[PDB]
Amino acid sequence: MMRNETRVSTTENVVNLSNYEDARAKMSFALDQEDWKSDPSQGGGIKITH
Amino acid sequence: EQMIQSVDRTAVTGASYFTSVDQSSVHTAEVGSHQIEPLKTSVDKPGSKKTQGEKFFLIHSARWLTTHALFHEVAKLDVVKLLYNEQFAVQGLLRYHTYARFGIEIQVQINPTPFQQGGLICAMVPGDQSYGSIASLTVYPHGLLNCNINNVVRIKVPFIYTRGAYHFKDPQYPVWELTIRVWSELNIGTGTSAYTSLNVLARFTDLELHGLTPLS
Amino acid sequence: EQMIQSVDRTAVTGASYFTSVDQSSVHTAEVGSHQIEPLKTSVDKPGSKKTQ
Amino acid sequence: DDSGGFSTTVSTEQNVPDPQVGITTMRMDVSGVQAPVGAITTIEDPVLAKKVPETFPELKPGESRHTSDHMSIYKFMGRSHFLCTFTFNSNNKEYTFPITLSSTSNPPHGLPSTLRWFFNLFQLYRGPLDLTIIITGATDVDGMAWFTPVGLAVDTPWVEKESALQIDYKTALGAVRFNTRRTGNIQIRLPWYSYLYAVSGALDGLGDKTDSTFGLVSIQIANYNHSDEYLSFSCYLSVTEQSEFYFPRAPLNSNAMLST
Repeated sequence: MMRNETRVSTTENVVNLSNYEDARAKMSFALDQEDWKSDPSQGGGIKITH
Repeated sequence: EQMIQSVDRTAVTGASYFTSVDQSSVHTAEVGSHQIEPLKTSVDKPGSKKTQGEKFFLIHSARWLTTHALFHEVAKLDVVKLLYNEQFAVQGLLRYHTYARFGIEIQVQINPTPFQQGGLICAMVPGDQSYGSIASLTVYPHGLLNCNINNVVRIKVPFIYTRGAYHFKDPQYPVWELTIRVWSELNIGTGTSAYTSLNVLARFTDLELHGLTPLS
Repeated sequence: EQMIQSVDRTAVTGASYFTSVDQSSVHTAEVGSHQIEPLKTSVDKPGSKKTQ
Repeated sequence: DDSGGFSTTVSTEQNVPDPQVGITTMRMDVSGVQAPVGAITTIEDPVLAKKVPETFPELKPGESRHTSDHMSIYKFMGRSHFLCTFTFNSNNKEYTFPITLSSTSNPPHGLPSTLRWFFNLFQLYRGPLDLTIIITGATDVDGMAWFTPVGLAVDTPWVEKESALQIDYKTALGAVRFNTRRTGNIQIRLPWYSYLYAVSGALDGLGDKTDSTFGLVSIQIANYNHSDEYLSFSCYLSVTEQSEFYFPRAPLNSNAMLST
């Protein structure tokens, strides 16, 4: 006999488009949920972060 | 060389009085085992000879009046013949056995109001209330019931008999004989109850049972 | 477990030239034993091949 | 011996439960150069019938190539099997069905195909079960289901009618409240609330109407309906790890295995 219950709170299925912590994706089109590495080869090492 | 085992031919089984000799035998096939109850359906101790045979039974009810004179005999009863009756639980042990050897525990109870006065004697006489003296009933295992002092006496006696055991289906003579004589007369005033009730309880002690028999 | 013994089936008995093979046998039942005579009824030596 | 018996022979245990794991594994050869003495035997002796059989030279089967063991009860009957189905036809009605283990009750008013087979393999059942109900049909229908133990007052079984009980009596037994638009399924335990030790399936007489049922689930619906739409419920039973099974029994014959 399992005992696992949660209460469904407010703001049910609401899209928050204001920050990355709520706009990041839940699933992925990519095979094997894969990730991509860094390749600063043809960009001369000039990378913008700010 | 391998040995091929076979079934055993001769064996003796039974439970302590039935003996079965078999020319063609086989081993017993048992499933499971004996289990205890962690949640018991009955919390008393289980039944045995002690809780069925050694237990008080009401055997007689008399009544002591103001019209009974001195040395009048209120109760004259055979103790062992009255316990040999279908209405008591000890019958289920005695109906199937033949001989027995036992001790007797007697308890005699009365209930006077404290406006009454008088006395009784309750002696255990073995065998026969013979030609002996009524005034010497304090030689036997006895008890005195006084309306001022007490209302319960209790007596414990061993097995006293001319043979080694007692035969219920065809007895020789009664083992014990309880008598209850008027030791001092019952006197009342105007309006007081002219009676008092009496009850005799009896039970076996150290009950031995021999020779279980089919015929009753 | 107790073992119930039974009677023996095969046995060979006899006295030195008669041989008896038995399919259904039983033990011998003997009473008493051989006794000597403290007051002898005959004082010579007993008969044998030598004295005959 | 406690009971006073005596014997010259040896009494051995017959038909010990679970003698072997039903997966291919290793706990050279199985039979070999030695002559098979286990080919010839006597079946009337329970001591000689426990001898391991061999007649031909063999070798070990190896190991299987799937992890689970399908020959266990807690994995076979962990799969949820069909129990019953029924439809509603009007408003504010109440339906009541018991979970009866008895083989006398034929389906639709009894255990169907696989559950009728399983609960007649053994004698005694003790423990909690595992009910899943599935809603098919209408929407915006509010329903309530509760559980009544055996020996207490409840409406008539297998009959859809108005409820003669009050809301204070229904919600005191513990109830769930659902809506047919949001969930479509309820996976609910069933507690072991009985006054007796265990329930049995293979009984007759007045022991069949007392010691077979262990619980009783009933459903009441409201807000049904609008003009033309059906509403169907279907029930499914699974078994838990808290449940126990005792004393294996001869299985049902090929004419008692019935279905819906």
